[PDB]
Amino acid sequence: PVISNFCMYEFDNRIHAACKKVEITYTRYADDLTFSSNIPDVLKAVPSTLEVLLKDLFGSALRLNHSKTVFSSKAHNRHVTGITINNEETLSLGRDRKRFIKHLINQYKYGLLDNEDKAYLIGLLAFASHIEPSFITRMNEKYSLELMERLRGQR
Amino acid sequence: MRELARLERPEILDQYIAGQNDWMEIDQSAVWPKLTEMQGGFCAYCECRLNRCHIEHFRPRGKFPALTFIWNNLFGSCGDSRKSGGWSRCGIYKDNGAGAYNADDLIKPDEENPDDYLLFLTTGEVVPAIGLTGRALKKAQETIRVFNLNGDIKLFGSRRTAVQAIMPNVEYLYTLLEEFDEDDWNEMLRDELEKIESDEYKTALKHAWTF
Amino acid sequence: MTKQYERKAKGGNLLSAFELYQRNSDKAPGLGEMLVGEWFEMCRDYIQDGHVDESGIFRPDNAFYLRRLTLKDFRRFSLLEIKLEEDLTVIIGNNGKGKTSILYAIAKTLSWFVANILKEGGSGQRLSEMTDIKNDAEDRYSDVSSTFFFGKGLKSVPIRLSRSALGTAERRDSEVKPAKDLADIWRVINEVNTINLPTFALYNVERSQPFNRNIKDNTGRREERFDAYSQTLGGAGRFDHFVEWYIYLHKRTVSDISSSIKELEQQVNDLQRTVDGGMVSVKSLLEQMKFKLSEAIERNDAAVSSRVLTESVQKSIVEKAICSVVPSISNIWVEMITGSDLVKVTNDGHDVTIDQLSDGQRVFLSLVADLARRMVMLNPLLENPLEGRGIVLIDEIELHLHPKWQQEVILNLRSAFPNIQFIITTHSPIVLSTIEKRCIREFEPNDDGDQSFLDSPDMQTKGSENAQILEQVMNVHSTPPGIAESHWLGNFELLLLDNSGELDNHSQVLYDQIKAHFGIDSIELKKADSLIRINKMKNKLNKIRAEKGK
Amino acid sequence: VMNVHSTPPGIAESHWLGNFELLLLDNSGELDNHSQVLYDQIKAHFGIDSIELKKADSLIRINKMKNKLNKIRAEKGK
RNA sequence: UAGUCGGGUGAUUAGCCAGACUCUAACUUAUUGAACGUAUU
Ligand SMILES: Nc1ncnc2c1ncn2[C@@H]1O[C@H](COP(=O)(O)OP(=O)(O)O)[C@@H](O)[C@H]1O
Repeated sequence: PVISNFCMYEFDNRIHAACKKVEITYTRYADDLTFSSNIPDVLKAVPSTLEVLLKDLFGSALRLNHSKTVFSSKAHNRHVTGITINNEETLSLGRDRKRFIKHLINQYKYGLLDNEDKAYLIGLLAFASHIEPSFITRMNEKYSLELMERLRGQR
Repeated sequence: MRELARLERPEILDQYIAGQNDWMEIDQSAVWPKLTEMQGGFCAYCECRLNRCHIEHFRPRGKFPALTFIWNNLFGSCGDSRKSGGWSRCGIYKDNGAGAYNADDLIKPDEENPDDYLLFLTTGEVVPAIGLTGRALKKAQETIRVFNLNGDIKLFGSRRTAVQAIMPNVEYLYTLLEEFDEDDWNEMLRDELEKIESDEYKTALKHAWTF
Repeated sequence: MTKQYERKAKGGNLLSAFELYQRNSDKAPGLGEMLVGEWFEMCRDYIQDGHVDESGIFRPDNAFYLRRLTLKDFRRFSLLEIKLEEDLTVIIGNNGKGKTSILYAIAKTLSWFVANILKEGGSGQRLSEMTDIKNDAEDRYSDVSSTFFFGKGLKSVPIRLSRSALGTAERRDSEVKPAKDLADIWRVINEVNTINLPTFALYNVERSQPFNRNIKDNTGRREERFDAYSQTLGGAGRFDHFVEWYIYLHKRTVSDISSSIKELEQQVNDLQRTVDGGMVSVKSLLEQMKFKLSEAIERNDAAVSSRVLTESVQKSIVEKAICSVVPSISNIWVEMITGSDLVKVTNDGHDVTIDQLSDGQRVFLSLVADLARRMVMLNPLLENPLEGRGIVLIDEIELHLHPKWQQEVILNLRSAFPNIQFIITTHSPIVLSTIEKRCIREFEPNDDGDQSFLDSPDMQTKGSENAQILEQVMNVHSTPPGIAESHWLGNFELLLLDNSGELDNHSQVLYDQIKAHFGIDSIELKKADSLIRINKMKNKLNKIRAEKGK
Repeated sequence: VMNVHSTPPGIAESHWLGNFELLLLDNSGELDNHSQVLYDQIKAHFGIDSIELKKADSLIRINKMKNKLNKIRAEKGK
């Protein structure tokens, strides 16, 4: 991981410098170049810049995945490295995952959830609390506070 | 083309200085209303309807950088390189398609009336006016060639089919001169003329309606 | 693992459900019965679910179509992207723009699906290392990336075809595994329990070849179901295969006593409607056929019920499709008398054999018949097999078609096959007049291959004038520019406006030339005389106004 | 020459201009609700500056002027 | 109109209800490793 991060330091620096001028923010989770902006029709030229910079730096060793270049807007689904971005411009787990978690908690309510699924639900709830703290409050309201407290356990 | 009347210069242009500041630094949300209130969403050189439009410079900044942040050089033409395409009309073809042209050989709609340089026909093509000799005829020909007014089909065909859609109206108006009184016929012609401004091509219909 | 696959499969994912089904089936029979399991039923319901919409057409729950196509260094394209429509996509442009290349790439991509449906881990077609790679290039390799949609359970099926040029040390590989996985799902589910299979056909320029049924073609028993995938993406439909299959169907229909007593009973109860009125000469050798119907009673009493042949239904469906889509053809059948088997059609009320068709009625009939045969053979569980899903590639759909036929070919094809994704190229404004603007993907006239992500036109082509489509979409004059007679109206405009709007010697000469060439009733002379009338009285009114303006 | 209509007969949207012309001819010329809805859907389908919309506008212009001429003739005398 | 977002109800990954968005335009992915959250500690 650290070698991979260092080998892309110059690429990250040059891409960030180019993107800040055109009001584009750039992040990379070591394989996922994410570019976003509020200016329309500004992200069209980003892939060409990426290709020319990669050819300048790494030659033919590192290449973009052209089948993995996706344009998205508020008209469609928007998720970055697993976190859905809402039309309200806030982080979310996605409606489908939230309904799955709700079903898991409902199954735990009637005692139809086994130990493996219970541990999976506890891990998912911790991840949700990290990502969507308001979802925990909503589940506390919907499924009562005592049920949630017994599900997460006590120290 | 129309004779365009200038107005008070927007204050956002005086904020920046040519040379030190780049054209991309400004926001176009301040110059577009100023262009629109005098052009009414019609192409600075083509009377194109401004559905896909951009800010156009009469003198390109590559060879005339000193004419950057001046409202006199600013114009609203059709097309947009930002939205991509192969536009070959008004400003985009002026900058890219034509090439090797002289700035002073193009009529400016700001100070020069295009009516006495250009004539619009029933067939839909624009030709220099009758009697143009010397620099006027060459200037009109250069304007037509650079702006591709006689050229790309999307303009010639559209203008021709717009003009030919009003020819029955023109015939019916002018064929009843003896029936109507001079004042009544004149006011009816004025009514016909005053509400073709809502139409797309100003002068072609004006040339098909006026003497 | 089993838990994660169960969590994904119960949410609607098809790949996880198939993985669970396979891991159950290959295990001990305690959990594997090859079927009658939750996961197998989930997969087969996902494939087979559908509903009849308000118009009476079966609509599958999970449609199958191609979403995106990317061409990297392929032929003349440095990097191109397309956004294929769900129902109909039209690609237009000048000659040598890459429409045939796009169709060829799509067919090469679909070949892997076809091969892995027919044959486990089968090998499809590959890009040519001699012609397909761009001549200029920078890396001397080409990629063709495709993404397919198969419902919400399978939102993306990425398949990439890659090839490197001759004499290159580094060879690029193809990523065709997801297509193999999807076709494995189709094939395994179909063998366990019959399902409806997709249709993949390519109709390129290699169609319109002369003759039909050249050889006996010992090629694999056209009757069997998986013969519908044989040479399906070759470019030219196997019309000889269709003729052999049609004669097979006719033999099966007329050689069944149950399927012959029905027509015998109806044929007997037709002379009674005729011989009763008169014509005592149409009974001597026709009431003898009543004895045949009586003989059919002793030739029967083994079926009693049913007596609805599947082959007869297939024949009727194919005949109805052929008659509905092709405008000139009214009927089609097989004659056995004169004991070579031959197929006859009815063109404009005249019964003609299959070999005396023209080029344009035979090519279109070949396309329609081949497509109908493949749809019928691959969709046995549908009430209307032509409503099955699939992808069909047609190149130059207006081939050998009169402008009258071009006005209805798209509508007829879309009506006969409503669930097929049609990807079509054309050079005609007449066909475009029947197609929505959103379904057209155009090439910029000044393009050398560096353009990316094609766009739809601006002007709404559906219901528009053909001349307007030529002007704005085809980028072509409605009046030829190389003809001197085309500029005569403009020249008359100039020579009339020159003095005051009045005629003179040269203007009158030009008017006489226009009248003699175009004629009296021509719209050119009408425009010229309307122009003269307008200008003369404009000049009169101008003089009148100038009189009082002094 | 080829006996082919300019617009496709099998497309419903291709008959809207003729229907508008007939529905404006039978009426007094004013844009009633029946003509207004057809004009609105023509504008929505073909576009703001399509040839169909320009032709419809020209028909409106000529019908209005013809009505004005008829009114003038009626006002001239009885 | 689609498609998308997701607040609620729902023995609950389904169905429904309310609301909202629309650059030509998401397709939800990967461990035991790395980091993050959580639990023991
Ligand atoms: N390998 C290649 N490299 C570069 N240009 C190519 C290559 N193969 C074909 N071309 C060019 O690209 C075009 C291909 O034509 P084609 O795809 O059949 O288009 P269409 O169906 O529009 O006429 C032609 O102009 C041909 O010269």
